[PDB]
Amino acid sequence: TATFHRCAKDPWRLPGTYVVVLKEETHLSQSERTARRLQAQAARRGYLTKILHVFHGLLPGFLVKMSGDLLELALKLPHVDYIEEDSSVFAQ
Amino acid sequence: SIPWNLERITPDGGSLVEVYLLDTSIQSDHREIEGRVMVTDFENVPEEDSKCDSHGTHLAGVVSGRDAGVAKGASMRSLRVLNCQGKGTVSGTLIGLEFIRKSQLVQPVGPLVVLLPLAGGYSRVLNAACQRLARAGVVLVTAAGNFRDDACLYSPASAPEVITVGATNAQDQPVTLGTLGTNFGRCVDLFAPGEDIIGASSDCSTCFVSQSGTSQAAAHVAGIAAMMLSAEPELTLAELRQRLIHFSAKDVINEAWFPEDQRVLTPNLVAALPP
Repeated sequence: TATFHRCAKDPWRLPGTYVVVLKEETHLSQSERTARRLQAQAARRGYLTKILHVFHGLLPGFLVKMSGDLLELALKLPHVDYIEEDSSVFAQ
Repeated sequence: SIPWNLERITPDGGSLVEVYLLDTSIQSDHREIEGRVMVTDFENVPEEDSKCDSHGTHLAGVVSGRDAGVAKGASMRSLRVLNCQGKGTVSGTLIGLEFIRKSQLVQPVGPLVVLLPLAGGYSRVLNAACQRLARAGVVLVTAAGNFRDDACLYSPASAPEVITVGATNAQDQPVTLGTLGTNFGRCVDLFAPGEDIIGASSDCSTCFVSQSGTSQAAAHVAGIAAMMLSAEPELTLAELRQRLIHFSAKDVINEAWFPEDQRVLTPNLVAALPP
């Protein structure tokens, strides 16, 4: 049931950075374990990753800099609701 | 003689409300906003591809500036989510929204209004974070977008829990901005003055410049919300929305400016302060 989303305005997409959004009521400790688990599984496949931030308070999840090749693996992590590729916002 | 937009919304308030601003850097010692805006340590901006603080300084002035502000008694807190070119990221904005909620839990104050004078494409995650912050009791006001398009295709404009503000000019008509202009459609809650808005210019400590955009229009609604919540602090988000519609000028926009299918969907409302 975990889905992937990316900006429909192709020039505004920022590939290589993803927001992994976990299910409502996933705890900070569970989000940190999920982030460590992605880093371990990606490293076994020869991929370098970086956890940029761990979210809690509004949405549980984390911000990760990694190759999009890892998205099928990341969607199978526990607690995942969806993953969204980062994108630009602009002053109006 | 007063700036047209300040006369348009009038048929030092807002002192009980804190307005958070997620924007570029701000020239906090400009005479128009000195002592009114507290710059947080928050910064989350992408690298670039007197001008760095132009956008945020003007908007801080629209909300609470000494001479040209809407809610002159409101206090503001600023977070830098837009770089020198006015560009940010959805993740940077998410981290900023989380920072506001963390700040509030650590040291609660009165009603909070969050001004988001920015837009990107439709974002499931930015809409969900806005929805969660609004459900947590915080009021969010955002620019409808300056793309002459349906606001439902942009975020945070498309989030239903956010007050989405389009821009009107001195003829009460939708603002044109170059070849584009204000967004419209069913995701817009109301319009507010957003053309030739006089406000603090970061070029010098006493300079003023006029700017146009849905960010200026959203800043007007953030100021009106601050005045409304200060007068009636117990208003829920649904009640605050009812008040904004109630005190708005009705049916003065010529709906022919919108595309044919958007005429029945776009609210014909121009924001104004209660009498």
